Amino acid sequence: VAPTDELEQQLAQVWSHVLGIPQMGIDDHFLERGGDSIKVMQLIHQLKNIGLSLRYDQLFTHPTIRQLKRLLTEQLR
Repeated sequence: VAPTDELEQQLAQVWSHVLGIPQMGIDDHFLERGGDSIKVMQLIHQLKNIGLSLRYDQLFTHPTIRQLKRLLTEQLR
C-alpha cells in the first residue's frame, strides 16, 4: 500500500491533493476514491505545471498508480 520510491510518493501526494484525501496507496483505485472527469482535469493540469503530461483515456486504462508507473513509455536491462 505504501509507496517505494520518492517519485511514487510525489505521485501519491498530487493524487491526495486532487482527491482532497491524504495518504493515497498505490493500489487504491482512482475511480473508487471519488474521481470525476473534472478531477482528472485537475490532475492533468497540475501535472503539466510540475512534471510531464497525461491523457484522459490513459487514466482509465491505467487506473492505479502502479499501472501509471509502468506507463513510463511516455518519458530492466
